[PDB]
Amino acid sequence: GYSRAVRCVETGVEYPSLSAAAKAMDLFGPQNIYKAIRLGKLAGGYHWVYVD
Repeated sequence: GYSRAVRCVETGVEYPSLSAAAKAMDLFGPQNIYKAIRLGKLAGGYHWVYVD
């Protein structure tokens, strides 16, 4: 199986899944990080991308 890892662009922190990133950011769920990645929008004031 596969869980795509994500990087917070401005901080450099990398999380093993959308869900781990969402939890670290106090967000409702992985959908909120997915939205930031797909739309190039901010979450927590930062940009987000996949790294694998």
